[PDB]
Amino acid sequence: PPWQVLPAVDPIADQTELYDVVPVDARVPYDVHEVITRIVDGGEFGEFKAEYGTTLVTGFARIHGHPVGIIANNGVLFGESAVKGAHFIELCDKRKTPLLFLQNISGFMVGRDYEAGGIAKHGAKMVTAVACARVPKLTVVIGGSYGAGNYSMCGRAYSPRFLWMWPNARISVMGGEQAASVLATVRGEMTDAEAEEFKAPIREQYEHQGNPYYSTARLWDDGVIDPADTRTVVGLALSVVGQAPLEPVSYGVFRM
Amino acid sequence: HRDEHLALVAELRSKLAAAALGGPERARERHVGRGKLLPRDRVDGLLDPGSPFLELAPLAAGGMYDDECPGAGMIAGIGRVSGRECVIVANDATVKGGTYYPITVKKHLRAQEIALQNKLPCIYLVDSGGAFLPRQDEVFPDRDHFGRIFYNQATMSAQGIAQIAAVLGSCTAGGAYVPAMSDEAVIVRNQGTIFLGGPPLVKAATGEVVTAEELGGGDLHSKTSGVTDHLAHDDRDALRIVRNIVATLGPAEPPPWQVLPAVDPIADQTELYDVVPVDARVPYDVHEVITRIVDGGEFGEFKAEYGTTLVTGFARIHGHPVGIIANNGVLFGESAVKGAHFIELCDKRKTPLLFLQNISGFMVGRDYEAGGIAKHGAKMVTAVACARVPKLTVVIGGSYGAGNYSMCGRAYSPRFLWMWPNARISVMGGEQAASVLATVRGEMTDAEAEEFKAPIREQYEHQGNPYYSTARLWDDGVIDPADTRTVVGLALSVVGQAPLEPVSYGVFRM
Amino acid sequence: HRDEHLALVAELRSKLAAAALGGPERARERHVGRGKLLPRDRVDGLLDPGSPFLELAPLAAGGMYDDECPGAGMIAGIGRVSGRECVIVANDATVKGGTYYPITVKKHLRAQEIALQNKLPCIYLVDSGGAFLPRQDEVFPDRDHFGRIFYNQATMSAQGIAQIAAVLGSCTAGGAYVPAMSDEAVIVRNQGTIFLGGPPLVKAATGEVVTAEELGGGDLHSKTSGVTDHLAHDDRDALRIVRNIVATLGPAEPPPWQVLPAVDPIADQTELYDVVPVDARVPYDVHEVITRIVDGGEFGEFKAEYGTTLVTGFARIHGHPVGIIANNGVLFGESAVKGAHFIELCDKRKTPLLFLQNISGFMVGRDYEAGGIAKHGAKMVTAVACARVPKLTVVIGGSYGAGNYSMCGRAYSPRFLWMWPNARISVMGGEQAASVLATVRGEMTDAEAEEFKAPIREQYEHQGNPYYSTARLWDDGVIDPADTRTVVGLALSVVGQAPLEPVSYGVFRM
Amino acid sequence: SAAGGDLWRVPSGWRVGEWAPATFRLHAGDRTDHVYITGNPERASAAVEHGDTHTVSADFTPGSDTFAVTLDGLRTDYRVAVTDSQIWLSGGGRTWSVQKVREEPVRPDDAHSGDAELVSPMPGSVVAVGVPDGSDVTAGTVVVTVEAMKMEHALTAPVDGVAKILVAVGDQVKVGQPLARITA
Amino acid sequence: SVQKVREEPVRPDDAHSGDAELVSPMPGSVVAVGVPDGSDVTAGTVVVTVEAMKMEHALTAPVDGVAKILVAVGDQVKVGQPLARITA
Ligand SMILES: *C(=O)CCCC[C@@H]1SC[C@@H]2NC(=O)N[C@@H]21
Ligand SMILES: *C(=O)CCCC[C@@H]1SC[C@@H]2NC(=O)N[C@@H]21
Ligand SMILES: *C(=O)CCCC[C@@H]1SC[C@@H]2NC(=O)N[C@@H]21
Repeated sequence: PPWQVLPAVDPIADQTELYDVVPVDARVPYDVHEVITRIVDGGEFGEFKAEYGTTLVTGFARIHGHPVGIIANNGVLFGESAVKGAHFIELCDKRKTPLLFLQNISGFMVGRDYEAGGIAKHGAKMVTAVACARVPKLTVVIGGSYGAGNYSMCGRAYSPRFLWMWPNARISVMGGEQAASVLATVRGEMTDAEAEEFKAPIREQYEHQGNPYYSTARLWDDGVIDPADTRTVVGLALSVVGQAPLEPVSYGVFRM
Repeated sequence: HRDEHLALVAELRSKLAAAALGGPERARERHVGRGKLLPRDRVDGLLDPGSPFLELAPLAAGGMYDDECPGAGMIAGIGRVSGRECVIVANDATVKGGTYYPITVKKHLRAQEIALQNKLPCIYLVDSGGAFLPRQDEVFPDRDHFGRIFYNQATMSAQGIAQIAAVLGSCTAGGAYVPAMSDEAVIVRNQGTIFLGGPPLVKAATGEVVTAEELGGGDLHSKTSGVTDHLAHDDRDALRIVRNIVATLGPAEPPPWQVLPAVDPIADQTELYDVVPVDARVPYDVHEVITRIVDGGEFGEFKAEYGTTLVTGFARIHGHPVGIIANNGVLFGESAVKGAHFIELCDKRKTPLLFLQNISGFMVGRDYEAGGIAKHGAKMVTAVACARVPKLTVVIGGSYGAGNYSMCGRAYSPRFLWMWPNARISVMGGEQAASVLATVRGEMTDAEAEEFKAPIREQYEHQGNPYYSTARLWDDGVIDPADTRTVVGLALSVVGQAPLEPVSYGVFRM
Repeated sequence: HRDEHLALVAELRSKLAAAALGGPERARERHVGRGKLLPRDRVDGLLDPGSPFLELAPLAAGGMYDDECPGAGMIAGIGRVSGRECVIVANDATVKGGTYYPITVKKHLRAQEIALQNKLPCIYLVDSGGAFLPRQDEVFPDRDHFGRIFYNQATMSAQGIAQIAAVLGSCTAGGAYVPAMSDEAVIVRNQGTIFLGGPPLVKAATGEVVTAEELGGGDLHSKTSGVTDHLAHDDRDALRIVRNIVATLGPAEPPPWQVLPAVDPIADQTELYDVVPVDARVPYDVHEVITRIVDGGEFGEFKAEYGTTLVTGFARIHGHPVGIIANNGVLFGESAVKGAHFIELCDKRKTPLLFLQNISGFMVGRDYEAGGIAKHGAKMVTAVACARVPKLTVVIGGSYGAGNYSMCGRAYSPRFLWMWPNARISVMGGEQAASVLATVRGEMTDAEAEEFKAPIREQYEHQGNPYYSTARLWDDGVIDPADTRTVVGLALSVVGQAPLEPVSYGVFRM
Repeated sequence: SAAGGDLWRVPSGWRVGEWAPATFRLHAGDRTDHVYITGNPERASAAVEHGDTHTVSADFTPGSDTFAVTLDGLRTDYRVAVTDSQIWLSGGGRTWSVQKVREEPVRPDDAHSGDAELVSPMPGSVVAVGVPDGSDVTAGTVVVTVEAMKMEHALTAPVDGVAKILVAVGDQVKVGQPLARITA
Repeated sequence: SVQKVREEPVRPDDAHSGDAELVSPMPGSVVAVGVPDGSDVTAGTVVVTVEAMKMEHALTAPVDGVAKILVAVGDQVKVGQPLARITA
């Protein structure tokens, strides 16, 4: 490997505790630190910018002795979260540390003050960092994976060295409830019994196409995995991806 | 504003004329009476007919050493010799016998730094009486003291940057390594002398009496020791031989960027006297400068509506492409982000950068620090420090504090930096210093306030003055504003002669 | 000679103990009373348990600034943090509030130069009140003034040499780029404050009153601006976080050369006090030094019978291979030819070079200049300047004139240079200067000659003293002679961490 | 011994000036104190905080179950065992354990370290308040629920303390808006 | 006990192997002679002192033998000039 591998240290928890802390319903918020501290060696996690951009969690850990920079969604992406992610990816790139992306992303924060703040420019900086990073990237979709959030978190188009889904995950250009609400908003006023009849086909479409088995059937991912196997799968993959040499660091123009 | 600029340029040209004479007239008379060329005639006689000559720091050591060391006793600059731009360093033997003062060392090292960075052949016209012993601790032993001259000769020679010496007079102690470290060395018969220990030392150590011709004359070195490679009959024969040596070096590399035919500017360059206030407290639009110095007035501004206190855009000067970065007010966070992005564009397009400094500093206050203005400034500083393209800097106004760093001041190694005569450079402006210190001292009567502020203003005016700057080689010269376009045009042809490194940045603090 | 060395080392250790305390006791009391670690306890608390610490220039600015600035207000050096050697630079907030004097800048830049040349991570413990305004023209704007610190941070970051900051107190003006230019910055909650313009400037410019905690406190930067990456509860928590950051950098590169098991020297190193005269006028055989510092006393001398005033040969120190070059008298042409050949061998064998300087200069006289001693010297200087292996220099005696250049003085960038307490450094020896100037003034009575010579001797003794040298960073420290083996042993492990360039020489004047 | 003579790994505390004592903060029984050791295992000095200065010699063998200390000239041979965190020693007719412990922080906490603030993670509206204003609650207690983007962000008291509620059901709230303070 | 010993040299050293010639390290002048000519000497005995470059080079005999002195106080000497010879 181009990085240093240490002796692996057991995690502090039985990995089926992941069944307790992650809601199957993507509408229920939870703290993704509950996942991270369970999958990493010894529970040790050095968080970077812990107080800033707190809807994105970024930090250094080891998994089976391999160093990882974990990048995990913890809410909606803000501009602060995207500049945090880009800075952290630059650190991992120079330190030769492979990146682990834990996706549960609905998208970016919407509204006039966020577009005026240049949230698209900050997202573009994170997408540039992800696309140009020379270290290996691994992606686990642990929840939702929607729209430009997919692109900002190293979805399949960014050539993560592997990508896997948990069986609760969903993947589509929008969430089903977002698509149903936006189309009902374009329909305008209608009776609730008429609104539900309008929304049901949209929900059905996005549930059918977004389902993990629909994804894996088409090789959009390398497999649905049991959540409790995540630590093993990443550990196995970390031994694989160290076997290629690194290219030099090189980025496209960051839209400052 | 014209008359104030005219008065400043008249003062500049008077100082340049006084320094160009070198030593006292009796010293010039003794120099010519021994049948030598004057050091400036040696330089002019080396150049191709009518060549321009971009003199490095002609007013070095001005106001230092009781003004007894005009030009720091050295003539240095870039001229065309046998069809190539060469760095010429000539000891002015009329100034204190060519003694190296601390600034003479600094100027010699700066000339070698220009030669290394631009891959220019070095020609050393050696005629020096050695170190200024009362200040030998400033001439010797540190990293940037006299021994570094020879380290530079060696490492440039390792890169194939030709090192050529002509020994036109005395060459003693460590100075004997200037010819001996050269790839090819000329010595003038019956006045050039080289020795590691001269007659006074030979007498003090051994009691033997020798002349400087018996000990290490040109015949001895060219026939017997082999320390020298050509024996010249006189100074003009030495310069002829040096021209023949340079004719063997082959051509310079072509620029890494595309050069188009030069298009004339749309204005007489003395119009710059009309548009730039001498008083740095008076706002003006820096576009009035840019559109006058660029070819055809064509200037493609980047992010014109954003971060409007920094002006950034593409132009040509004498057909060379330039990315101009110019201050137009206080720096905001938006301005530094704009500058960093523009520098990334120039780096990828291989376009050299021109910085026009007139910077008071960054915007101050709680909402700006909360907005992370320091982080955006640091992104601009990272881009400036890491940029692989050549950088040129002209200080057209103020250059204060951290704004100096964001705008590629001397610490960032621009290939050249020049001052206009109205410029000022200090850790802060004099009025800012006086205001902040008065605010710390607290409430005082206006007649007491002026008495407190006057020494501070005097300090920052004395140290910030561009002649104080240039005397210490903080810049490569004070230039007439109307010459700016020519100075940059000459330099753009020089800086294209080095190949580019690959693009590489430090971590941007996003 | 033992008693004279013991007296000199007692003086050294007294000076080191006095400088190690930092500022006045009332300043230390006010520092600790605010719940801070003292700057030296910050450094010691950063290191791995019991780590050595190779302090850079502990007596910097000694005898300067009325001795108001002990250690130049900075602690700098190499220590082991999380299993790596790191350069630590810590502002001594007890010395004038950590104000940067001109030597403080020079020491900071030297620490960064060491980190760049040896690929060592940089840790900056930041707590500084800014520039010393009365000498701001020596702190700002030149190439090696304060703005160069950030140029060093950026370009080292481009090379992947980690730049880590912990903001433990004030951090103002351009100093705000020390955190903001670092790859990863820690700030202590309710202590660290970062701003490009502080409360006095905010008040003078806008009339707003702010505290340094509202303007740029640790909460603001860690939660809102993002200028900082970690929020620490106190100094110990900050040092813990820095250790965790360094633990992510991975290992150092293995040496280019083979390291064997270290073998003890055959002597107690205080035996060096017996064999080296303090009086440089007394000759001694430098083999008496070499065989005491090398592993097992094994020393394979190269050209032992030729050029015998220079000793050259292969040894090991702490298992590292080393090529020792040591003066043993006046340099002859044969000695410089021998040295150049030996350096070529070390370059091809990838063997570090150790220079033990005790050099008066070259041999003087007509037959030596006719023999080309200047070109043989130039060949040795070319080899020294162009050598690609690490060079270390210890000045164990005199270091005068061109002999300083042949023996890899400071101008040649040895990775480290240290002085013994008996050393002297000057453009010439004090007695040589007195003799040559007396010979030039001519015949004098013995009392008239002594009255003429006394001021010259006083000048060269005052300027050549090793504390005068170290106060100005001309060397990296005065060391106890008996520590020489350890210092070199520590440095040999540091300098192996950079990869070698290819072999490349300038033209040897053959 | 583990340093193997590698100068940078040997815990010598070497300095140009006065060497730094190798420093251990140790807890045993009811006593926590620093031990400062200078010298080398063959001949050292050790000083204890609130204690005396003693001559030390230490005879360590790699992988041995026995370790010998000559303390002020009294040689005692100890059975020793070590974990990640405790040193167990038996000798001289007694047996004990010692823990290596962290340094104390140089700055003690203000009582504000017992206090906390809850801030809205999203812009939205308060849909429930779970706790009466100014009441004692435990760190398990949901204090305020904000709805944003059809997600109920139920915010839990991070500490035991008196919870003061700053909002009413139906209030619109911004990102980072304080919704409650909880105090010791 | 058995010792592994280094191989014996293939030529025995000639009788001159114990002799030493003391040569001036510098050009200068003789300022003292430390032993009477033709005496026995013991190693570390100062035999001749040359002053050169305002330094005194006191040359010891490296070996015991008959020390023969080749110069007188006040003689100027070149580099490498034999000043004394010690015969085993
Ligand atoms: C309700 O059905 C609308 C949900 C979708 C809007 C929210 S806004 C913030 C997130 N970013 C995005 O694109 N969708 C999410
Ligand atoms: C009067 O001189 C008040 C000081 C004005 C200084 C201005 S404020 C904004 C810039 N930042 C700085 O340091 N100087 C400039
Ligand atoms: C008396 O001081 C004469 C000088 C003696 C010391 C010498 S001579 C030869 C060396 N070369 C030099 O320049 N100084 C040294």
